[PDB]
Amino acid sequence: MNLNRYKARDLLNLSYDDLWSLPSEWHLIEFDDGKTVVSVDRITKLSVLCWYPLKHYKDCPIPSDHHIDFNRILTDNPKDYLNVEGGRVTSKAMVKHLNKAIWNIYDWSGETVDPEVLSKLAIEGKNWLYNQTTVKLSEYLATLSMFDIAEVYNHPKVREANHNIEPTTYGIEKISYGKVKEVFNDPTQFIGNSIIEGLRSGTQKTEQLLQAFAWRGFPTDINSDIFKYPVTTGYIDGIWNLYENMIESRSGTKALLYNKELLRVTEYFNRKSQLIAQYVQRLHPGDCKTTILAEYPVTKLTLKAFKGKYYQKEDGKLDWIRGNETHLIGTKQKFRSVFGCNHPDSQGICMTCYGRLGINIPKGTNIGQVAAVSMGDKITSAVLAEAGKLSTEKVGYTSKTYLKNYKSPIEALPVFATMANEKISLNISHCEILIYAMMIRSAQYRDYRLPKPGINGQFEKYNRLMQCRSLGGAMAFEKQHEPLNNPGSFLNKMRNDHPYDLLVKGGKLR
Amino acid sequence: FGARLNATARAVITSISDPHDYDELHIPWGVGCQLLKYHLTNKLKAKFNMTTREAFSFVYENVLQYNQIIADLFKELIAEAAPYKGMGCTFHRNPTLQRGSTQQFFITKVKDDINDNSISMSVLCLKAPNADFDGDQLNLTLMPDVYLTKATERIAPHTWVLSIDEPHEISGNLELQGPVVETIINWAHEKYLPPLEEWLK
Ligand SMILES: [Zn+2]
Repeated sequence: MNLNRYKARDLLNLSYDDLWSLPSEWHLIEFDDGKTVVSVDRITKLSVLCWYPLKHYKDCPIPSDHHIDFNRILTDNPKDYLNVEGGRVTSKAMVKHLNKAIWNIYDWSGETVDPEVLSKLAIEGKNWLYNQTTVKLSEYLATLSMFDIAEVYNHPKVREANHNIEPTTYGIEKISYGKVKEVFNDPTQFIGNSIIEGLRSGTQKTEQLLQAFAWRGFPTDINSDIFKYPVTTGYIDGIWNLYENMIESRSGTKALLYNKELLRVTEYFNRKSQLIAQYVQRLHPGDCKTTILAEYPVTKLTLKAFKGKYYQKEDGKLDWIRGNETHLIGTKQKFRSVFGCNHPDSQGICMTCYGRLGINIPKGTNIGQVAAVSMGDKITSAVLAEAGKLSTEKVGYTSKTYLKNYKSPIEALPVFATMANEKISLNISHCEILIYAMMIRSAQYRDYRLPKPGINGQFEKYNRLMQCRSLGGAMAFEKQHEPLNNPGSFLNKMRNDHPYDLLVKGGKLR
Repeated sequence: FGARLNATARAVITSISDPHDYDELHIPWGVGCQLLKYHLTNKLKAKFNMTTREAFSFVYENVLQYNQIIADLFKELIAEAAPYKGMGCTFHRNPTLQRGSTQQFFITKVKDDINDNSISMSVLCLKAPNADFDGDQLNLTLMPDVYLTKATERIAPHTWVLSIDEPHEISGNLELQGPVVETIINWAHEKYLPPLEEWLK
């Protein structure tokens, strides 16, 4: 055929000036595995631009899934590549392909790659992609004018959805919105319009376009009370009745209730969570080699929380889930958690007990604070139904006595998992740390210290954990004078070590 | 727990839409003339025959006035950093909850326009803190030593690339902005070639 063939590493070893000097053609691309694709030069230019970490390692194999158009596969029959659809260029798709190119080098050699070098190669490849797409692409600038509005407004399928429509929620959200949502998703209708091509590329949202090109439906008051008669017009053809515009003006009234008590209480929640979460630290790579494997039930809703987690299968040693298993949806699988493994460090854990999330954490990074941080950013993004009630519920569960004191923490983890993951997307490796931070050995002897076997699982209150352990960390929380006049703090017990201990004593080494 | 540190600055932020690196900071003339005063005094007592009073008068006089000697001494002070791109500095956000709110950059260029009073930051680092151009003032500290600059490498723009939620996934702070993506959308997703039936016929 009249299709030139290019190898995988031949386009990668090419210069940056010779990469853009490619002829306009359809071409075959061979890969390191036993597959080959067909592509346009304007897509493989971006593909090579996102293959920047593969340039430093000229010995790893490049699979066929690294290309944007991996659906096109050259077979013996032409029915699989004649009229097919490739991949859509998205701001998340380039990041996902860079992530694939990083983990291809990570699983090329056997589990010995420094992840900070790959994390620097990712941002270096993103910077090179930005510096190449800014300078070389200057003739192709997106624009917006009155013609771009009149091109999409004058469509008959959009104009049919605005006439003869009953003022009903079913008649607007299902009937009127469906007839325009079925034509926004059509890839053979609006070719060249910047608004539809930006909508399909994940930049413009479709929720903001149904309130402009279709009927705007039922704005609310300050309270959550809907109105009987909705507004007829949209935002292209504006609202010009007094009643409808007065209803529409109340839609922007709820965007100003930004009192300082909310920003005070979320900072108080972060200061309450991180100061008690900061006890566990300094995870170590390796294996502690314990047979004290805990057991947890896996459901459908918490399957994303068990993504990076090692479990024990039959006739096998260890395996990680990674989140593609439709099975194991109702059984009780034996896992490997931090509760009950033996490391020589008194406050550290291993990599296999924490899961596959530990390799994404840098070496000099506290694993204790980042669990509360990963909870708190999603909580603040839920803050910014009644997320303050969820925050007070998590405060009462984690940093109070509202939980029933169970005998073992293996039944406390799935309850907190099904309470958290139903509304806040949080991995269970953070919840394991947040539960393990409230664990104290030998509560009958006042030995306020973290036990290394988690099978004990003795929980107490949050204030007794703040006052009766590590006074240098107790000086950072409220009510500083109460640990001072306590008779239990004037006797040398073996206790833990807070990071604040150096700021209290000025910075003395001993 | 620390308050009111020295060798610091606080100013509003702009962006750099240029061919540049992911860790580059552009300090303006008025901020750089007062943040580097004893450095300019050392350079004026070394390269020129001036006392410290005349050097202090030359530093404080040319804060709101551009001249070539202070700009050349700024270019020399940037060029003195042999293993780094410039002077290592730390950059903070006032709501500091995540990792990206505290980063370390390098001063690479002092601006010549005296009316521009703003620190210009990289485009790709705009996503890791919640920092926009809505009249917000952001803080900056200057690391004096090489050991302190090596110890501040634990907070870097490359440290928050990997996500802290999913085990094998790069976080969404690496995603490009709107007008950066839209030109590639208009370029790649265009009716550029005839289809595969017409191409081989
Ligand atoms: Zn372990």
